[PDB]
Amino acid sequence: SISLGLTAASVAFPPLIIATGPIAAIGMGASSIARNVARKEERHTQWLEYKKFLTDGSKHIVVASPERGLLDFSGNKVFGKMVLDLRQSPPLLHGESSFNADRKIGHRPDLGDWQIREKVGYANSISPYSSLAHGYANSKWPRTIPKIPSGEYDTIILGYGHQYQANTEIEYLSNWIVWREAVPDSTSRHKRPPLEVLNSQCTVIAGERKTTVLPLRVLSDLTPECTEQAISLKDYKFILRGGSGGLAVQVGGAGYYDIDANLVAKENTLSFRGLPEEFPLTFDLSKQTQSVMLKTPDDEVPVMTITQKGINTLVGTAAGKDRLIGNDKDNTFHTSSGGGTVISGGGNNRYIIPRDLKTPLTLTLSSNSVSHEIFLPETTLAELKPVAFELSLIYWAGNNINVQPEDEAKLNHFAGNFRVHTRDGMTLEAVSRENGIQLAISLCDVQRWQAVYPEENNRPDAILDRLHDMGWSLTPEVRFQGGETQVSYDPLTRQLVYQLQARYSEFQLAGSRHHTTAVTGTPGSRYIIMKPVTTQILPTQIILAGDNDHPETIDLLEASPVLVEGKKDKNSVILTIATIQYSLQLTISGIEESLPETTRVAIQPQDTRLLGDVLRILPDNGNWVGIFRSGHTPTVNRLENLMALNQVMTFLPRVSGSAEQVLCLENLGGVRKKVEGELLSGKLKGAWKAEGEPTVPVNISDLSIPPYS
Amino acid sequence: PELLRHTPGYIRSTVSKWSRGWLKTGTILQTPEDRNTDVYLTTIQNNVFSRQGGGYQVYYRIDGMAGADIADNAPGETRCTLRPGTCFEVTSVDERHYEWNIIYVTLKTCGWSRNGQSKTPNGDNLFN
Repeated sequence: SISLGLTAASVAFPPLIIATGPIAAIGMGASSIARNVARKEERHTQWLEYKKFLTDGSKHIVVASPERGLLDFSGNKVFGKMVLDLRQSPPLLHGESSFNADRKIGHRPDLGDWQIREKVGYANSISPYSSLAHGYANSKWPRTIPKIPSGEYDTIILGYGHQYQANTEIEYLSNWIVWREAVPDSTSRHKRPPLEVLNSQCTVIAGERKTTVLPLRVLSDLTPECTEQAISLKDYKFILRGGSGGLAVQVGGAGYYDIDANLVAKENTLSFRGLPEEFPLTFDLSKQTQSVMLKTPDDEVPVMTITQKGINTLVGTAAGKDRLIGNDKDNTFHTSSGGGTVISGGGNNRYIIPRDLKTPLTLTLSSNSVSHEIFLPETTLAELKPVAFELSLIYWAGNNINVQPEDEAKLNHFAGNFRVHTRDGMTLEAVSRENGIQLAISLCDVQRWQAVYPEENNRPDAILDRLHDMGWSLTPEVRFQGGETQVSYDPLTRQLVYQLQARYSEFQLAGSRHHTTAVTGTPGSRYIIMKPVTTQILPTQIILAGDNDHPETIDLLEASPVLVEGKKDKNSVILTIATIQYSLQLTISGIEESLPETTRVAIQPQDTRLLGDVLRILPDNGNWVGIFRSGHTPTVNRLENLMALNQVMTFLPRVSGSAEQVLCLENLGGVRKKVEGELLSGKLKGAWKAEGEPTVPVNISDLSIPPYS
Repeated sequence: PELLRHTPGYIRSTVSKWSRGWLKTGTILQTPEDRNTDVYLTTIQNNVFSRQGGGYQVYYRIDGMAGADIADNAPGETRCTLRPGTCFEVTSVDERHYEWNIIYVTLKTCGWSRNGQSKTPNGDNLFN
């Protein structure tokens, strides 16, 4: 139950990169224990305080979690010159332990207590073992180098561990008649420091996989305590060597870093998210040696000195003004939310910029670069104002990115080399117009757009309509990404092509007055063309592919047609459909340059007519003859033949839309049929006799049918 | 109550991708936590056994129909509601009609097995 309070729920798809390294406490070094010792007390009590500091500094040199693949060397305070080798299956840990010191014999770990006692000669050989200073001049508080369990490790937390020499003396306790290890008496001449520091270094050599190095964060805000702690540790030497998997360094906040990233690795991060959120950062990837200045009152202190090689994924601070300069190679810049400047050198450069920028961010485009992709993980397209003849990302509300080139004379360059992604997935592209360059849409991922705007209807026609609503210039060919089908549109010819390569795909099409609709059919594909909602709709074109094995089926039941007329020409049948008030027209074509003679169109549930049957009856000349006419009779809704005899238990399902069922009893025999019907559930209105005459009532007990009618 | 045993039940579902012969006899299947599984006792004219939707059409014939209560329906249609938490035993699946994307499955009564993942390897759940 106590542990439950330290757990955190997972965050799904973080739109930006955050800091995940531990933050150092205040007073981690030997200054605090020095002040605790500064009070005038017994010497052996002072030494006991120092020894307790060493015991805690060595108690937790490493916490290993191979299940999650994490190693924590933040509790390392006394193990200096640490070297970690992740190349071996059990990682190799080497280093230097802190050790005691005698004014004359030095440190001698190989001896027992009696041997050192004889060497210095402070007690008699008859004195008990309890009278001697246990561990004098022969101890190492790390004791044995800890053994890391074999496992697969990808995150390494690095502490700031120094190796210490504990200069100690021998104190006589006459009243306790014992001999003890004590701190040297500084009043006696000038005695050696009670704790002297020797090494201020660390080293990690990464294996073959991707490794994340998170040094302890010491400059995590601008408070005087954190600032002074970081200024103390400003010369700590970090030596990082990455593998071919990739090395991601998240700098703690202070020290000397020497990063040697593998050039083969695809992505070598250098993240500064650990610094204070509002930190003025000025970094350059074309400089090997760089110092990260910190402005203290009246002075500058190089709180960092980074020497880097093989880095291509600079990550700026959280919300500070960052001046990032890139490299002549490919780069990826995770900018901060405080604005700044992101000069990007040659090669291919990608940029990830957040929303709500506290200051306009300026993107300078180098003349040597080739392509620039801008990702907006938190910005939707509706927040950008479509400015013509300008590539700058001008926001409707908020500070706007100011994309500029290095040279305006070659401003014409970069056309079609500037893709601005968006949280909804829609991708702008810098296409050169006749008298300038513009941002126009070419790619549009329907899945992410549906995710961000779920409530509104998601149909490609509605999508395009909405883009035309906002007044966004569009590319000569625009493609829709995702969905069961592929959609393309050409504004230059203003034509919509939709390909339903999915087999037996149930598809719904509504025409619009703003585009011509093109459909590519597949075997088994069914098009559910509903009642039109607008008039003056541009012509429709559907192409089938008949394989003579599994015929396509076309259903127009819910279209609610009134009059459908046909014509044929040039291996293509042009149909027109007139509803009660709307109208539409379509052309059926084929891929094999021949209209399939097996494809069936289901005009009514029991009226499925083969394309061949209509195909013969329609003349080769360009003349229209009706093929479906409601003006002959109401839309028959059921066609029951009379070969079935006796009890046949006819069930006719209810229907929400029509609210009127028409059952056609058809006789194929030459004998006048006389059926003794019976209503058990439902009501009848009578039998049709004429097209414009109301339903003639007739008794359901007697149903006489003429032959061949 | 009688026809709850003599009359077998029928179900139709759609699956995006089907693996040839991956189903074996004796496999345990389980319905998701739906309110009531709406099933149709007749498919000859109800138009549920007919091909509809994209992909493979998979058909179930429940020999054990008992345990389903009918709902408020217009007199003339047979529709029943099945309570979730039911064991299902898939048997007799053949793909001689592989190009027509038709799967035939035989079912019978089952007990309280409490196991059986219904999501196909491609991720499509059955009994929908």
